[PDB]
Amino acid sequence: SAVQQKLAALEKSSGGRLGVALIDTADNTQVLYRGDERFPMCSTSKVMAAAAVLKQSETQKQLLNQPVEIKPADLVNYNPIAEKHVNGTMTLAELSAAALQYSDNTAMNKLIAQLGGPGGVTAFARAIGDETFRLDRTEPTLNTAIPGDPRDTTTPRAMAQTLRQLTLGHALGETQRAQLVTWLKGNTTGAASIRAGLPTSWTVGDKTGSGDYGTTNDIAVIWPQGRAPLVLVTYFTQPQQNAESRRDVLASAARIIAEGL
Ligand SMILES: *[B@@]1([O])O[C][C]([C][O])O1
Repeated sequence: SAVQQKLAALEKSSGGRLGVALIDTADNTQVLYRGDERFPMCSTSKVMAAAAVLKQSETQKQLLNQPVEIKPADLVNYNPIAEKHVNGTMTLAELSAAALQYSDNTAMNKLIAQLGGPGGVTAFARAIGDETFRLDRTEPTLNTAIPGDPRDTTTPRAMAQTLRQLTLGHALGETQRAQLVTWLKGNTTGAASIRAGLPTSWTVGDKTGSGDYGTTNDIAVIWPQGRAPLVLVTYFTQPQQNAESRRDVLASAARIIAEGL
């Protein structure tokens, strides 16, 4: 298709490896580019950890208000929100918001701990029918993004389907789903990624990811004004370990997808 030729050209121009999955919920049609190749998730994995905690809260009704102590030892490499609460507490709701909206790595590690380790995050993925997602490590080492390493990867197709289920489907309870959507819509890190390739009138909720090997990711739910929502996953990684982030590639892929409808 025209869109796949343009995505392939974008990829060729970029020097890296691009993975795209679009789901149009209007007719359940899919557009895939390297849709079944594995990519390092980096912080896009935080959506799964937050959703897993939300699932727990369907039975433990007060779970999200549980306070969790932030100690100096908990701080890792990127903790914009947790740093503000060292020697204090944050609720699991505040940690979920911080992980999603600021990509806080300490918050992610607390969510992983709440789930019993990376295996508990992966278990949630399996429980909602995602056989591809795997979380193997905690922050910050899950971002090493080593070529060929299957740890902490998923495929664009799998992540698109899972994000659809979590946000637009009913993998979560009604209140939990709405909370996740609210959190994603309030993301603060996504202005230069998928959002930048789309009409300004469209509502977007997204989660970015960045890691070594210039890994630059964004996963989004998109609500166009007067039109069925779309799920768009854009993963990008590069051959040099110290490569710079390329958020412009994700914006461009989004623009190409948006043009083609
Ligand atoms: B994710 O990818 O978003 C930011 C942090 C940086 O360690 O991880």
